[PDB]
Amino acid sequence: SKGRKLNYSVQDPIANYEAPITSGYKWSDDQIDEFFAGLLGQ
Amino acid sequence: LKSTSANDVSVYQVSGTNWIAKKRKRQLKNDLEYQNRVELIQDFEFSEASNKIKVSRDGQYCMATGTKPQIHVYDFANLSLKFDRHTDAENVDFTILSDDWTKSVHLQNDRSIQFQNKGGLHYTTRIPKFGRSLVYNKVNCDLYVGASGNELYRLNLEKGRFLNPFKLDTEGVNHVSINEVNGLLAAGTETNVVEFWDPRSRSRVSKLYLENNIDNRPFQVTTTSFRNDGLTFACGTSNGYSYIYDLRTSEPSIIKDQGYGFDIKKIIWLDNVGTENKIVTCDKRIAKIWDRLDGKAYASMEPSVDINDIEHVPGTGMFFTANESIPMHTYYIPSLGPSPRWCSFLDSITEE
Amino acid sequence: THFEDRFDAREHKDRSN
Amino acid sequence: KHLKRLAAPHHWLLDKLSGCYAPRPSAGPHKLRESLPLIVFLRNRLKYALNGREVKAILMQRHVKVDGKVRTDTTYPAGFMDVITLDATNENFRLVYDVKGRFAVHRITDEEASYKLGKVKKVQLGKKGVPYVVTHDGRTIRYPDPNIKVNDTVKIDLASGKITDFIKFDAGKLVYVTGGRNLGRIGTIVHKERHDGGFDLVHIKDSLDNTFVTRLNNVFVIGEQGKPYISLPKGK
Amino acid sequence: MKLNISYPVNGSQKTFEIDDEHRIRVFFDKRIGQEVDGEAVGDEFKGYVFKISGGNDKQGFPMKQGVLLPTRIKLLLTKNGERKRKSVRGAIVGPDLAVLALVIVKKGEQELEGLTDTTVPKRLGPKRANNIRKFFGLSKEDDVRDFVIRREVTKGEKTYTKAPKIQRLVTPQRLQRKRHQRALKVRNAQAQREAAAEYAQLLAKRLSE
Amino acid sequence: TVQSERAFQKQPHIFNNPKVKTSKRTKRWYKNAGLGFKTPKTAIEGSYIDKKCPFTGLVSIRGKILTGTVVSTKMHRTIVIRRAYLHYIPKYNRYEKRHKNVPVHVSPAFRVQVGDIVTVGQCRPISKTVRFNVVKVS
Amino acid sequence: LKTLSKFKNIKNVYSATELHDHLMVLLGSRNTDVQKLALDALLAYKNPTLNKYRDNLKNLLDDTLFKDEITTFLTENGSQSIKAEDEKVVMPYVLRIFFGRAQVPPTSGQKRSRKIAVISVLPNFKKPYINDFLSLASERLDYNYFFGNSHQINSSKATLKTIRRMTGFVNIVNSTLSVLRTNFPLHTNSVLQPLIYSIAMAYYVLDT
Amino acid sequence: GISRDSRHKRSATGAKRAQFRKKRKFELGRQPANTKIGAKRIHSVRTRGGNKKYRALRIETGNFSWASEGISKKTRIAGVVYHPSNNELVRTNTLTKAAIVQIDATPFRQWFEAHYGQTLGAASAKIESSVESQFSAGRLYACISSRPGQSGRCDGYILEGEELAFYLRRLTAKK
RNA sequence: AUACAGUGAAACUGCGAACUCAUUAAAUCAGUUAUCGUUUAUUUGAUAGUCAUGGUAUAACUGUGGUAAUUCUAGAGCUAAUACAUGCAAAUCUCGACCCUUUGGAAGAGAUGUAUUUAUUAGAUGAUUCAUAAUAACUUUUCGAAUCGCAUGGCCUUGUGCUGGCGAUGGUUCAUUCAAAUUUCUGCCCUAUCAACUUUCGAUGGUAGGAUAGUGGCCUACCAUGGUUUCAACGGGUAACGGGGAAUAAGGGUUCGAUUCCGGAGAGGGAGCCUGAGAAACG
Repeated sequence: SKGRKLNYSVQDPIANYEAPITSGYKWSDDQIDEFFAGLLGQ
Repeated sequence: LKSTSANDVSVYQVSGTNWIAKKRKRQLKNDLEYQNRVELIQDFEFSEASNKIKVSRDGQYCMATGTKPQIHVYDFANLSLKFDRHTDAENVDFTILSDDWTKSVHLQNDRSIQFQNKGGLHYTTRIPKFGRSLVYNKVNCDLYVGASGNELYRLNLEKGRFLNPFKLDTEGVNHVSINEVNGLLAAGTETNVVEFWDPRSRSRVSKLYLENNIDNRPFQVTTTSFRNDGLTFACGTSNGYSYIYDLRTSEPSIIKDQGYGFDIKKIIWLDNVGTENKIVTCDKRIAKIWDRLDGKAYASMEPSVDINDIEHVPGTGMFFTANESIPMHTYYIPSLGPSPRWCSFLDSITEE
Repeated sequence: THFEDRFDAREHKDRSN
Repeated sequence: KHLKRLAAPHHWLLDKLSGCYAPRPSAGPHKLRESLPLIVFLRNRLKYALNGREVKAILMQRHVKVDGKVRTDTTYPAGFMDVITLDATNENFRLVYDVKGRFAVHRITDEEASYKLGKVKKVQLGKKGVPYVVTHDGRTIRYPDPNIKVNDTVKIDLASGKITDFIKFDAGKLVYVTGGRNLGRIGTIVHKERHDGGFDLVHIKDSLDNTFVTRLNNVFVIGEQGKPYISLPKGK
Repeated sequence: MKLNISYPVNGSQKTFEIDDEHRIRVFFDKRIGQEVDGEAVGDEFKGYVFKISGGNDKQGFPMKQGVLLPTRIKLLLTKNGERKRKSVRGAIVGPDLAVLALVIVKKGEQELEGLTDTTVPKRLGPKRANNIRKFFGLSKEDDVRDFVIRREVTKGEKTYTKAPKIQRLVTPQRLQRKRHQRALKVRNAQAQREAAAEYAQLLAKRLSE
Repeated sequence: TVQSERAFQKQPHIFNNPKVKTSKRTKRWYKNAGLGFKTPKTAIEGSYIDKKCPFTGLVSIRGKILTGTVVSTKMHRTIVIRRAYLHYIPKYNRYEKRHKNVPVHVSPAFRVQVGDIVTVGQCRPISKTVRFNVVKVS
Repeated sequence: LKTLSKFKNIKNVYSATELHDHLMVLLGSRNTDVQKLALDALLAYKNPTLNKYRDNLKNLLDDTLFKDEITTFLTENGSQSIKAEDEKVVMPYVLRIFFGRAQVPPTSGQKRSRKIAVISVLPNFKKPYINDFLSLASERLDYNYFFGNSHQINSSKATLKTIRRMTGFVNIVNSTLSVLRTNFPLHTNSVLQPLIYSIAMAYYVLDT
Repeated sequence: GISRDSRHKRSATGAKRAQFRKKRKFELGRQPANTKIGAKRIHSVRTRGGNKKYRALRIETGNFSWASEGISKKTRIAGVVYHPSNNELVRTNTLTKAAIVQIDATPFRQWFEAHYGQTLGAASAKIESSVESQFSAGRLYACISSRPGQSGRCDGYILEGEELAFYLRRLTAKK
């Protein structure tokens, strides 16, 4: 009612507020997944 | 100008604390020392207290939020207050999306999120549960809000839509940080554990359980801070302890106790400044700068009034602390790095 | 169920003309 | 704050051909609707002064004293049971409503002009435990007779502001009504009753035995049966 | 750059012009309130001790004490009240100043013409009696009425003398007013006492009845 | 249970001394409502705490006094009464009955069922739509 | 007193102990400016223990920060105001300052009624310091001669100013008794003898 | 800003009421006073009619009343332990009316050994076992009874009797 | 006029300064209440015992200058308050043993501002936790005349002592008046070729809080679940420049005049803020 539950609609003013950076992260994707797999010594 | 006493390192307080103002005006009228005074930024103050302060990546704008609840933008070019914007509630945490002051996201005390544009307030939404911390990820265009519940809320600003929140094992998130290199998300829960997430796969990468030999009482993770290499990571726990971890290993590299017993509100890595490998940990009594490898205390900044936040101007020696008093504290350490461009003439004052 | 209890200038004024 | 001549109340009985704007009564003892301004009293009624400038000249010259003291405001509100003393003529007037429902003067003598009747709207205990009564004109009188209650009439000396005598609200007492469709009527009350979903209603019998019913706050006890404390105009 | 040099004790002040930037350059990179010996400026100014007090830009903008800039900035200034955005030159002395205001603190040996040699009196004397007592060093017994400053103006052949009205002066009228206020509050206290007395005896009479 | 809510439910500015044992379980304050309505014995010896109760709370009855038949009692400490008044429609040339529904606060002292004629009185606004409080139950 | 404060070496100046005692008397004097100048003179004496807490004494002498300074200085559990070793040195100064505050005449204003709070801060103090405060209250009143001379009053010593001093002492004792109740320390030389002397003087003046 | 009007509210019948009047001054509302423990800051708000409202933003000490002994002493406020309205208020220590906060027991203690003369920790001098146990830890539970945003003061009364029993059982349920 | 004394520029101080564009049918408007649910510049009536006189900071005004220049400015020099800041035990009562001596004098025993916040304790009104009186405290906490002009007053103590009358402007609280805000019931078109509406800015209540001048889902937590209705809830059209006996009339027009309320918003356009008793200000 008073925003106590998540409403998964499209709010018009916030839509296209900014644009994503299409380059990606600093590290390469394979290195990122490799670091995530070995992270904290799993 | 007078320097606060640290061993072999000079820390100068440029702006700060040191009825009441009515007597102080009468004293300063007769006092020749207060007759000529240095004010870097005019009206760099809040009427009662200041919650948080941040410096834009563009470098010439500083946005702060205090208490009637308001947002002050200071233009470093004019050395004055650009504008003050009133809000319906106190701010818990805010971020700046744009390079300059134009676009910002403010998570307020009334379970709400407000979007400040340059023309004014643009949009207000409300999250299901009361929020504590806020962070923005650029490449996903995602806004992550840590709340009272176990869910970590995600709001995609590109599509303009609430997405599926991250389910966490323990309720309550005190701080969320994002490593800009890996994309990693770290959430510090109300227990000792810190949860590490990947935003792309939307999955739990890992879980780190902190242990403290000195203190037997349980503690809460309060601050999470990432470095620019992506390998190291700092945790601030309410017993007064800062832990430095290499992300590959599962044990801390070093543990530093501030010794006062209060929680850590902010951890800052000083990578941009010339003397590298330094880290700043802030409790409401004091902010300490020390070497990350050896844990040797480099400098200490201790206002008489409590600290609510601390921000470091990148590449320079100044620190803006938002405090509980009327003026915000500005601390200049010459030995770290040079004075900023907009206040280059402060070196003559320090020499005097 | 409610009584007005108001002075009426129209009732008081002469209207024979 | 300009009041229209047509918007002037019927109680004043102004001539509509006089001017475009009627006087607006100032703040004072009586409410604006049942007030009568001194400029209306002197100029349009008593015809002493022909226009507002010499009305201001008279009220400068302090011949007109309202309720003992001297008033210099032209639009000073003078209302019901008000004694106006013109010291140059030595004529004293008491303001009473007409049966048709308009203000009227009454020529009164000096020892009658020395006292004024007021309706006790409040009885309360002021600070330091000092009892006081608030009358209908707004007067606060300290230390009254303990028998005085709400809606009772008190006779007030003008020189001292002290209560000499008082009349209690009671059936079979000559009261006067000061509001509503029944305005301007003199009569002894039949009784008082409570109206369901309403207020206290007072049933009053006239001289010709006609019965008329009004609000409790509208009545004003001028005297007991057969002895009016004030003089009354001809026509009853 | 002109130098507006003022010496406050004399009250006599003068503007000097220095075409040579070399003599001016000692003033550079110093802020308002900083103190310069004049020996660097010139041989005649040796021994003179100047405090920088103010200055104006070539565009007429004043120098504001407090900001550490040699450039003009927009500041929120009181209108003299709601603050208004106005442009001010910074406190640090730079090359782009048209006039620099200097205040003499200590006098050198070689006298300067026009400001050190001559003196101007104050325009107005003290009105308040305690101010007159402080100025003339008077005891409490002496009266200030004969010791007031009397100014003479001539209008034609007739000569007129005027004196300031003494304010905060003890007068019998003031004593009468204070005594009258005291008597009024005592009279009101009395009147409330017999008001309570007559009320008490009236209540006692009703109790007896 | 009087203490069902998270906050402590007590009558304001009433203090029972823990030092001195009292014959009564708790000091209780009751006020005469006025308009000739007697204070009910349920309000006299009740244990309930109500702000909006005219006999045991800060709400005073003044203005109009109405009567109506109770329709619904689902909501907590509130009832909805229906008043049927005859209306004349000129175009219909005949009298036609009309009803108005008045949501009325009910004190816990009174026990009302559906279809009971109740007397209500005006008071300060209890809620968004409630301005009337029961004072007598028939 | 300003010149005595501006002296460079008051300790190296001669008669230092007598000057210090007269400075404490000037601190006990009721005038707030005199107390401020005496505190400046004692800071010029510059005992390290007093200089450690010199800010708190100035805050106590200041009227605006009086209550906030007094609460934080009195409550040892609230804040580490006075160290136990430093308590012995700094205690007479605080006692003299509180006595000078209590010597202020009664006035309907709460700022001058703050003497009641000054008296009410005494339960925080230890018993020897309360005894020292009572000794300061009994000071400037002579009773030894009366108790030596066979309990006989002296007509020459009898004066109006003696009655005013006795009345002030009795008022201070009444306030201290009210705030201390059963924990009040009653010493026969400090408090009991001057009270009996004041009662005897009142009887003698009434018999006159 | 903040308005307390009812024009935005739906009707009782459920009709969607549209607004035609701008927000006016007599319907105004100001921002809440989030009041924490700290060195005393009070913001003076001019209100209607020229009156003054004192906002407490930080309160360190306040007056608390022991009702049975009939005394009131100025004590420091340790922190909020319970609040009926919100739990995040307890989390961030926001002083509020009807908040249960801990105060220090020192002034009431010294008043006890002063007035009754027995060491705490005859029958009329005897007091409640729960408050005697609270005095040993030195923290007394108390309820704030003064609106701090509206008044500028944080007054309260010490919990006693069955109110204390209720709030202790709620504290043990929460913890 | 040997303090000023007439008239008075400037200045300080005080008071006032509360046309255009869009069309809503329980909304508005009209009455009718309520305010034991609120705020007050003014008016009016009440109301206050609890140093022969304190310290400044400036304007107007002198002067030295900067600018192309603004109701723009900086440096130095002046002095005033109804500006700003500061600040002062006696008297009145009750119980008066006893004395004579009845009115009476008196041994003595005792009492004594206001405001703010909270806890506790006892004259009105149909009715209160209201008025009022207490008790323990609390306050960035107040207020309890350092003011002005007309008179030169009456004593004797001729002290140059005592205190002497009419008026101004203040100031505390309460009442009144002026408003205002909410609130109550009563009333306005066509239509089912419009039967479900509300929780889709909370919808209906409860508890607590925040907020406000104040009641209130006004807002926020937590908790129940409700509230409105084919008797038409609800929706559409309405030319709603409309209607209101709102309005004076039509003093012999057949229904006509004249007046008043239109309802809202804006004062290059969004947003935030400020001053006041009163504005979300035509500043």
